[PDB]
Amino acid sequence: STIEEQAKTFLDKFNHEAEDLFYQSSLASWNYNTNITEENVQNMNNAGDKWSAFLKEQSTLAQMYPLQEIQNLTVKLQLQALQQNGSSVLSEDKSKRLNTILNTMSTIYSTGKVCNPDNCLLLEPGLNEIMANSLDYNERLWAWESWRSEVGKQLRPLYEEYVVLKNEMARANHYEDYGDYWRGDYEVNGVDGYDYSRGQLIEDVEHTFEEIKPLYEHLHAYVRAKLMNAYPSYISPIGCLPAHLLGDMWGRFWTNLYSLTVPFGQKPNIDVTDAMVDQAWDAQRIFKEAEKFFVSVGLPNMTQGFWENSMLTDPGNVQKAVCHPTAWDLGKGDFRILMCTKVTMDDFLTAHHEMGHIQYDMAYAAQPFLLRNGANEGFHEAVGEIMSLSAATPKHLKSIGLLSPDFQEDNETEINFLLKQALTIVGTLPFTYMLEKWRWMVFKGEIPKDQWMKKWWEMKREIVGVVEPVPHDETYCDPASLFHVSNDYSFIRYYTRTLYQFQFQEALCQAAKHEGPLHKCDISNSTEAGQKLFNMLRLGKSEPWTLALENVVGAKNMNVRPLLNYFEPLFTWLKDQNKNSFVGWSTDWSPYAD
Amino acid sequence: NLDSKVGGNYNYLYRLFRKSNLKPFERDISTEIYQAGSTPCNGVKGFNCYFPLQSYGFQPTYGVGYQPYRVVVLSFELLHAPATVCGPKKSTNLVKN
Repeated sequence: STIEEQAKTFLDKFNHEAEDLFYQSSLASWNYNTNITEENVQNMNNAGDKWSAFLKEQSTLAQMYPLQEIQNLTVKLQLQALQQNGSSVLSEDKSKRLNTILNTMSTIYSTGKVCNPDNCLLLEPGLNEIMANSLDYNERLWAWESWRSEVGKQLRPLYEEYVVLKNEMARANHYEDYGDYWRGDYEVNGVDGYDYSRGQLIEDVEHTFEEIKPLYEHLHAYVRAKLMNAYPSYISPIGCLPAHLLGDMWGRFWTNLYSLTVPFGQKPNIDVTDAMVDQAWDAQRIFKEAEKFFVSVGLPNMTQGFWENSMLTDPGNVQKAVCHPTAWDLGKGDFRILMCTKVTMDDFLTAHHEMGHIQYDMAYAAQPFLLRNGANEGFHEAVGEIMSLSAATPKHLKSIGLLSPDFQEDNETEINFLLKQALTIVGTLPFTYMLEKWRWMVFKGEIPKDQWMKKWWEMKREIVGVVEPVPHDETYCDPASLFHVSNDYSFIRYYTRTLYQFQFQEALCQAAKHEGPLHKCDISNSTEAGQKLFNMLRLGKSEPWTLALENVVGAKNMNVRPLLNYFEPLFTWLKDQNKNSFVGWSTDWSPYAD
Repeated sequence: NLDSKVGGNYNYLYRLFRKSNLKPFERDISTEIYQAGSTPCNGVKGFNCYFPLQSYGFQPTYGVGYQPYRVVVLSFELLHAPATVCGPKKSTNLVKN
């Protein structure tokens, strides 16, 4: 008679029907990604529309069960996602044009290309590969500047419509703006004291970034000092670095600059590529050695169907498969991974990452279909990264025999390793905080359409310290060409991931009683840390992420302390080398303004 | 390796909803629509009216834990009727003198 009995009955039946159609929808996308055929492209759209329209039909009966009469926390969370109508709240004209803009911006990004000024290569892989190893000033500027001319300027009217259509959806959902929609993933309500406001994330990412500045300023001055001798006129000691020299198009990762930034070139570097050649290992034993890593910590092994259905290579051009590593979770215990596995040092750490998502999905797999998910968008990739961090340590490499036991491990070897991770990690946080905060300000309405590029480069010199060689007007749009913004994917998950992975790295090493620096820690063979982590992995989003985080690290929010401690050995070395230079940068310097 | 086939097998169903719990050794084949609330159903699907029988997805691609198992349950009951079924016997060699 009560609403709770009627709501639970709807959820018990919905979990079965939604799980059956989601498996066929994910299976149709699997056959299309592994094999390109005319039959699979139609099955992906057919099975994809059946699952998409299924949530739209069940959303009508979901809004008929108010959450005010339900005293259960697990029931209200299962009805929280079903209460939203998605795009049904938009008008018929705006709903149909919404999928058109998303498909048009995704097509232009895939079909976009920059023809050689001297002699036409597509961006991915073509332009993304050249910009990595290019040391030329003009060659990098030609591909960086001419791209946004036919893309950033062309996607501007499509980006303006993208802002208007998505703002009307948040207004019908009783959200302040569309920037608050992505902040609703961290929303926590229903528990006394653990409630987390949506507007709190704005103050959280801003406060944690303040303590990141002293660590980032020393690294930004270290990279600038190495590239200062090349172009002393364009690169000022108190100025900023050019945008096209960051190592790739958008400057997401600085790993491409690790070649020239090596502190000591007279010492060898740790590489498992040449070691796997003499051992003669194939793609079959790479996942097998990584499966034993999950057994040493107490986590269950992989099912027989997982290793049998794995795709280990690309059989030529007859049957083409996407080589981008991705962990696909279909359902009902069906776990598969599509990756092209060669013999490299990076594929070894990638195998622990791709298997980390599958191992993460095994803990909460006992939960209903509505309760199967990460607690947030940052916990998905963070679980796979902490598995790879323990594998990259010299202690784990000497255990299985990749690295020689007589290899000398000292400060000179470890500082070289911490710098490579810093270019990927430390360089990501200011860039992710910059672009995400810019989207929140434009979607809110604080920045007029004419000041989009005016505030973009102005706030860029303040955060990441990057100035444009060629000034741009309001016609260009930098985020429009980005992969995540154009494809409507969460850009905030990259900033919080760094803070979540380092908290878990410090907590697991304290449970196993590891001593010394944190980068020397290895979680292998230690079953004590796997038991404390397994309790949170099986919770998913059925429990508040603030409550599940306290059960591991004892903290109710994000904290910079594990970020500083793990980078502390590198921070002390960068401070001594930057004494001869100026720590920090100025926002009043420009390459074309003298 | 037998029941599961490519495309799914919808022949095997199960009763998801019932107003109460079944008694021991009871079989209910009734297809009557389950009524969750007080809303009338009358055999028509709708609000608070759900079709109880649901389908088992069967394909070889599913995980090992969820693979369907054929279960044969033997019910052993001793009544006052004369006993007939007994265990197997054993015959030995015959010797004389």
